[PDB]
Amino acid sequence: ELWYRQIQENDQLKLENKGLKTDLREKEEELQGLKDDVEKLTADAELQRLKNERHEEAELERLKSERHDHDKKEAERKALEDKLADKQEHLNGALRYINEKEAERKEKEAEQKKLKEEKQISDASRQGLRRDLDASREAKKQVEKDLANLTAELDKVKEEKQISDASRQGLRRDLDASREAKKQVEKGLANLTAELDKVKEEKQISDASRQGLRRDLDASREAKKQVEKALEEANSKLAALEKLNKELEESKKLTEKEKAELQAKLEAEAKALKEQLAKQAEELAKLRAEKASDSQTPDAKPGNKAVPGKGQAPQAGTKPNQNKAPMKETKRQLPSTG
Repeated sequence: ELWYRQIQENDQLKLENKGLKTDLREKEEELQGLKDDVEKLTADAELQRLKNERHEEAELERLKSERHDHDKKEAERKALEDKLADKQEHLNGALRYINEKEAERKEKEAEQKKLKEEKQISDASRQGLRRDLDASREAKKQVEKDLANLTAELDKVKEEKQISDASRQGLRRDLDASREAKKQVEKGLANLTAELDKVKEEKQISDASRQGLRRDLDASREAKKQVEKALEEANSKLAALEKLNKELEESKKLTEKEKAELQAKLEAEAKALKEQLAKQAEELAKLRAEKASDSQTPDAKPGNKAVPGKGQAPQAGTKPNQNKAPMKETKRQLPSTG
């Protein structure tokens, strides 16, 4: 924890760093205000690993400290991915975009280099940025928890893009019909924005406003959840079949027990509901989001037979069958109870 060449160099004034450009970055290199994985230099790949993640520690400071921090030349360590990862002969992706995110502000020309008077046509724009827009993207943001279950076991009948959709159109209906809550939160302010006639386009100061807080600010009520199906620990087990327990719950309320052939399901399927259970008490993998089974028997012995069942099974199990691998000496040899 030394410090040699001890001239008083530490904090200083006015800041704009540079590259030390051993490029593995494309652009926005090691500059730690716009940091080493804050965008698309070495090891901040798109598809959600920018400063969006819960750190900048994939903030790959190796771009300048390429051989001075960890000589992997950059990533595959502190930033758990490969560089920008961008450029090689697959020119087919990522759709760089521009959009009509236009809050229907005034229609303008440039015979003065366009210095028009946007006054409440622009107060409407800035109120749209509040109502037209806020609560319109959390209605769009079905992207980091619900992204798993927009379509559940259905034969990939695309619906994930049709319920969050009503919010990605929520900057058009918002921008012109919650821009009711602007084109009238903006003239109900004053008649300088042409407000329609009669004595009841005057309640609309707040009613076209409520159209906003019903179309844009409740866009967070309509769309976001409207595609909801569950990929929790994907087993409630005995409870989805609790109709077995009809013939065993009928044996305690009142006296019964006619033919006993039908009691070969109550405590018979429950027999397979310790392998099924010990799968439940373990994990998911019923619903899509990539699924099927690695644990419904390839690892169901734990609890069932009580031994690991992969990679040269240990000597436990009540029927062990191998003694060839690295391990912890297990049964004839002994750790604590086997």
